Amino acid sequence: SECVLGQSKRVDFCGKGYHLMSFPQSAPHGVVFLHVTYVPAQEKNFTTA
Amino acid sequence: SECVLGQSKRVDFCGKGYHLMSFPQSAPHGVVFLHVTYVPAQEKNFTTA
Ligand SMILES: *[C@@H]1O[C@H](CO)[C@@H](O)[C@H](O)[C@H]1NC(C)=O
Ligand SMILES: *[C@@H]1O[C@H](CO)[C@@H](O)[C@H](O)[C@H]1NC(C)=O
Repeated sequence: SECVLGQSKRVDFCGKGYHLMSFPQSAPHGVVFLHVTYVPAQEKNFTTA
Repeated sequence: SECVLGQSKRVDFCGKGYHLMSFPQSAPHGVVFLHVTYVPAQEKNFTTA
């Protein structure tokens, strides 16, 4: 109800990272989710003020 | 603690729709809530870019 029908702001609830979407799948006495995420890749440090 | 004392961004937690407020009511061996919501009514389709 939280991940599939909306977007979740709870950290590390609908995937590791920043949550985007989700899809449910059926299973033999279970359910399987396919969480989508968003992970920064390349870092370049600077000087701030 | 979440619905009554504030506003919830969790989907389908304090009612079905966009949650606004809540009110608690007592009952024998239980509690009863009155969730207020906000639901769109009339649609109209357009063209977007
Ligand atoms: C960025 O970090 C590296 C080591 O982590 C350092 O050598 C470099 O000076 C840093 N960049 C700046 C602009 O100081
Ligand atoms: C809006 O939807 C109706 C039926 O779904 C369709 O007939 C109509 O063409 C749509 N609006 C526009 C501007 O196409």
